[PDB]
Amino acid sequence: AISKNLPILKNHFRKHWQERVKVHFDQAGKKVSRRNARATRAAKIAPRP
Amino acid sequence: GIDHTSKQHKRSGHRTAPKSDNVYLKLLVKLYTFLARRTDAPFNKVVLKALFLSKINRPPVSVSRIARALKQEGAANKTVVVVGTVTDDARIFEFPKTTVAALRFTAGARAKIVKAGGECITLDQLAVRAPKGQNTLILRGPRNSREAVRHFGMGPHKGKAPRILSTGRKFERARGRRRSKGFKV
Amino acid sequence: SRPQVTVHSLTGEATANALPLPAVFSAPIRPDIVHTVFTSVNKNKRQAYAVS
Amino acid sequence: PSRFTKTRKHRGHVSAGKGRIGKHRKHPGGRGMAGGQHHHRINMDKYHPGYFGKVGMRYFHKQQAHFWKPVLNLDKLWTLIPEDKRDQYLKSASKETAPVIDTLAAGYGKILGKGRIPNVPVIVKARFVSKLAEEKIRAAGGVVELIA
Amino acid sequence: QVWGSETVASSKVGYTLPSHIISTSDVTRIINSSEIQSAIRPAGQATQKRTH
Amino acid sequence: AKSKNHTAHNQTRKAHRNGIKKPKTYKYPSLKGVDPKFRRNHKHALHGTAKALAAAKK
RNA sequence: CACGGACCAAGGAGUCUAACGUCUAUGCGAGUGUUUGGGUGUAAAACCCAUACGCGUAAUGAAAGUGAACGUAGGUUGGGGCCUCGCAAGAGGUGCACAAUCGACCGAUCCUGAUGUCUUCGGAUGGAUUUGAGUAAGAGCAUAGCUGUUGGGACCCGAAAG
RNA sequence: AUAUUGGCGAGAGACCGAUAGCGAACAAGUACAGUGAUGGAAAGAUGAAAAGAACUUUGAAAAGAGAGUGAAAAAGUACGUGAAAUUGUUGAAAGGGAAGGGCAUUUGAUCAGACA
Repeated sequence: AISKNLPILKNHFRKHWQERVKVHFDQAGKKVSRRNARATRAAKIAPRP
Repeated sequence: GIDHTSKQHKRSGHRTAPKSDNVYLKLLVKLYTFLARRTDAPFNKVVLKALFLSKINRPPVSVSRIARALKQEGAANKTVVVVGTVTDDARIFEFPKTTVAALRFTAGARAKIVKAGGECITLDQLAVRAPKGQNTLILRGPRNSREAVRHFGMGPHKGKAPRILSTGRKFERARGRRRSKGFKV
Repeated sequence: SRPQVTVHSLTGEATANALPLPAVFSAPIRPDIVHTVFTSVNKNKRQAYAVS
Repeated sequence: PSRFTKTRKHRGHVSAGKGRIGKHRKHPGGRGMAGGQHHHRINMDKYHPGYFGKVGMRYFHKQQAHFWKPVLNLDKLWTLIPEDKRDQYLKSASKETAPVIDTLAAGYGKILGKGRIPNVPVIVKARFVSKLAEEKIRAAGGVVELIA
Repeated sequence: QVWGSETVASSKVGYTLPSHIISTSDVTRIINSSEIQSAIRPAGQATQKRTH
Repeated sequence: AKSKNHTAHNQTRKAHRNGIKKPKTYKYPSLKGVDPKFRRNHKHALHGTAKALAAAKK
């Protein structure tokens, strides 16, 4: 299926690629988990910074 | 029935009005549809159809090209007009005084023009200063310097630079691009 | 000079306090831009949905 | 937005824009680039000249670090000066005081000669230069220090 | 201070408020003036008599 | 299952739809194919006559 | 006197995405892209931001490598527009974009081969019916939309098989 | 720091709304089929509240017919609304080997608007 004038495109989907899709919906939900654990550890560790 | 030498109901293929929804844009299209009609001078009729131009058909006119047109004999006192955006060119280390009237200036070309004792204008003030167009220069920016036009008309022996993702060795330099592998073009 | 907006107290009762316009209020008003930016920004709080 | 698509204008027409004779079927011309020598040849020639074959030497374990050499024409080379200080150097341009432009600080690997810096003497530090690049610098009254 | 002005700048890094692509927003105010109504030709009747 | 192989019917009629456009020929045609010996001299003929006025025009 | 359809209701077919071409709108513009992350918050939003990094601004050879002004960034034909004269008609001056065309500049290939030298290195100069997806006062980057393509179950349904 | 279609406990959505959403909103891996591995459905809704029809009569009874309950049985455990195919009754019109359609007007039935 080659037609018209188009750049050749190598797109590697010939495996089963939908099993392995990782979408990040937690980008903002892991940011607060990460700011917690830093404030957890800020207190735990005493004035050690 | 009628025997037509032409195709019927066939539009002219022009911009009767911009495709933009911009409000302040349409206030100039409103201002120059008035002057183009009643002022009898072709300048207004030229600036009107230049407000309808799409983006790709509006390349920016650098502040260096403005200095050439002033070196152009007799034009050092003219008020250059650019329907489009003026952009900065620092490769010129001197700039004249004069005046410029354009839709949009970049923040760099605003300083440079103001820096020399010159002045930046809008199109509306030009209509008030010179409705007929007295003592003006229109200037267009280069249209065919685009990256896509470099690819227009690809085909054998036309030297048009194929559309391609990656540039380097091993990408479409081999069979048909040189005599040693196969043929050339 | 700016228009000098006037200051009002909490009982009503405006006052000798009158302030300049911040000049954010002079900016162009672009309902097509606001419409394109809104339509996109309003999509940023959403959850996925998919059938099993 | 699917309210704007053209298959929401094709509701009611039988063949949905794909034609009634050739229909629309799965893969008429094979998957992907298949047949590129054979039935798509006329396409590969004209719009992909040079596709097939091998040009020159392989390079094992290539690293783009070795090859990092950004280029800065004499067109600019005055941009690297602070625009507040810059017009101090243009006017009152003499030796015994000359701007030291470190082009590696700004991420440039070579100073090319594309054209016409002004007449102000300038000290230009660079890793690499070109034969025309210095001639214009050195004739402007400046020099090129090499660095590593 | 947040959006800046001509005197005070930004507090938002690399930002300045937009510029007008037209000075005055009242179009009929320009269309009168002096210099325009001086260069303008005398108007028609705003609706044309049907002839024939 | 033989086919209908060749016909010229309709081809002249398709030809005149956009209808046999012309050379669009230009002043100053391309010197491709011109005598290299004439063409070399012609370089310097024009090269000299441009500077010919550079002595007069100044 | 080809195929499907007794009838009725309800379901029922060009979608999403990754990577791109043209086109259009928008912000800035020799740049552009805040969202991998950090600050913050009325808490998956909104708001603010350091470092890099990606494309772009330089091309060309397999490569080692080298790298863009003889000149108002050139000349000639034509060009919207503007300026001068004239009652006007028209002629003259200037001419952006753009089309043609001949030059100058950088790289590659073949030819020449200077003042010079660790005596075989260096490569000045000068060429050429040669070649490039080049220069010649930057235009691209980001998002959005239509249409088109490639891979994916891929507009829907359907094999004999393995 | 990273991974997670299981487990436990939580909060949410421009998601589906009973032929949809999980196969399963219900005593759903249930009833059922098979020698077995395995296969695998259908099925939501009276009302605010059972107040779910005492009592009378015909009938062997089911029910009918009255009364009765209720805001309403044009809500009677076949139960919210109750479409279409399809059917029974009444009324109207039509009919010489189909029926049905378009243009035109007569006849019959109906309809406003308008005027005044």
